[PDB]
Amino acid sequence: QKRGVKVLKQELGGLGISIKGGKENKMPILISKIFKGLAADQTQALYVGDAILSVNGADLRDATHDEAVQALKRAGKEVLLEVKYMREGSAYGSVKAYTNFDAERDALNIETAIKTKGVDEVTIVNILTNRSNEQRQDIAFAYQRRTKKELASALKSALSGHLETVILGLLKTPAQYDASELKASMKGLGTDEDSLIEIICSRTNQELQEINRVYKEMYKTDLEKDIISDTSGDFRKLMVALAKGRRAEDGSVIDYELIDQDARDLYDAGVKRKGTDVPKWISIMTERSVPHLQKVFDRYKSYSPYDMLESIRKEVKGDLENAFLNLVQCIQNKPLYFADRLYDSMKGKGTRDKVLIRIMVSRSEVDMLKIRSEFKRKYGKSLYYYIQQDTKGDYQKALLYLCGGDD
Amino acid sequence: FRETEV
Ligand SMILES: [Ca+2]
Ligand SMILES: [Ca+2]
Ligand SMILES: [Ca+2]
Ligand SMILES: [Ca+2]
Ligand SMILES: [Ca+2]
Repeated sequence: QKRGVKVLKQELGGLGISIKGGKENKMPILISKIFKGLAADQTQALYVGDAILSVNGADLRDATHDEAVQALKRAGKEVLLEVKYMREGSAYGSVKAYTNFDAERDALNIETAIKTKGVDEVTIVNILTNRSNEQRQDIAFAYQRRTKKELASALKSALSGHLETVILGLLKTPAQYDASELKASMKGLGTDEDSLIEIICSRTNQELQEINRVYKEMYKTDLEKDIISDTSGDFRKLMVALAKGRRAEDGSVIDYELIDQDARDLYDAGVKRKGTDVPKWISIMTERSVPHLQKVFDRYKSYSPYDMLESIRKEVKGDLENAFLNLVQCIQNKPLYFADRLYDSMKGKGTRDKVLIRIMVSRSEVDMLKIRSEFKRKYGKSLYYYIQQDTKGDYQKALLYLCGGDD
Repeated sequence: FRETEV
């Protein structure tokens, strides 16, 4: 949404910002920096990542960098800027950006809370679980600027138990967190198939593309190679195919003809024959776009007496079955998939904390609000309520904050 | 990386 801000230039710093972009670089004119205590900082109506479209009437949407500089520099003291936030995000996450963010102040308050007698976990949780992920990155930088020590290591020494797992998870970037969760699922004498399946089957092309790049920076090896080392059979083939994150992109046209042929091919390769043509299932379910496969699964029910999920339970077993069942759920209704996994992690005796924590951290800024709607509608009470009964202490409070609230 | 202060 396009909005207007009035800045009064000061002779020191002018507007008090830095800008990047220009049609020379296929970018708009974006606010790079906002200098503390200067003209733009005092309005508190401007954010980094904002695109400057106009300045006192002069358009800037197709302006080069120098054109924008001359325009911003030559404007009078009273400046009217047309500004729009061109940074992408998600409207359905539960954790939003804090409106009084000072990375240095939060860094100091966390340092005092770490060094407070007995460790003040309450303020550590009340800060970190009420900041966005990139705000947590700024806090980590300011903490290392002030203390010359890494915030992650400092919190790893002050915290313990399930709270340490939550907090250390929130500090990592989403790619870093998924990359390290995948590594943790394959490291050791075995493979946490349920964790590897949950991440590989639920991430999008763009999320997987960054995971693959970040995974090699952190571990100097390719994720695909670690997958090949820890898996075998058709399960390896499916995981490697999905982890590539090269699924077709949702186009604007609906291929009704291919929808029917895919539905036939799924039927012919599965419950119509004895045995299963597993490659045919892997090819269709990993390469077609998600909106296409949702229509294929409805067309499948026209040929098959069992739906895609029921057919999987009749056709395959073990880790391959679990993978396909997870994949189809993510294709059909990803928020409901996480609502069900959250339920399973808490419904029974004790808690599957590793699963509960991973979902509450990774989806808090993606679709937690949709997960909560699916959860409440299906199970009758809220995700918040189930977290209350299953967790206690500061650990519970942190998860409640990541949940965002009731219903 | 092109960054100008105004
Ligand atoms: Ca304590
Ligand atoms: Ca510890
Ligand atoms: Ca292993
Ligand atoms: Ca069969
Ligand atoms: Ca329980």
